Amino acid sequence: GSTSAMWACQHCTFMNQPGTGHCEMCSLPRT
Amino acid sequence: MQIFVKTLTGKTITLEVEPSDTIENVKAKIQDKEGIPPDQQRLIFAGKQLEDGRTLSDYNIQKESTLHLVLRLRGG
Ligand SMILES: [Zn+2]
Repeated sequence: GSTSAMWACQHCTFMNQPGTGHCEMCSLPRT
Repeated sequence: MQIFVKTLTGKTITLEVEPSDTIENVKAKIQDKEGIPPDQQRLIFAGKQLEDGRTLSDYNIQKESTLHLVLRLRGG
């Protein structure tokens, strides 16, 4: 029905997962 | 070829690699230049996480490319 999606980091430019509130690389919080 | 390494700290490192080499070589290079651990080094590429088990061309990296280094350690 409503499947989430990935999100390109806004600091290091790492492509995070849909369930990754923060970045698993820079450790910064999404959006 | 040469690849650029943009750090979140605001630093850009230029190195010499090839499209046939491996990510393990690129990380090992940045280490010999800066001294950052490979286990902590996070190579980012336009939304892609490079792995030592892969190759530069495997991800479609060309000459004069630009990657982003990230340190994965405790902080907050
Ligand atoms: Zn990030």
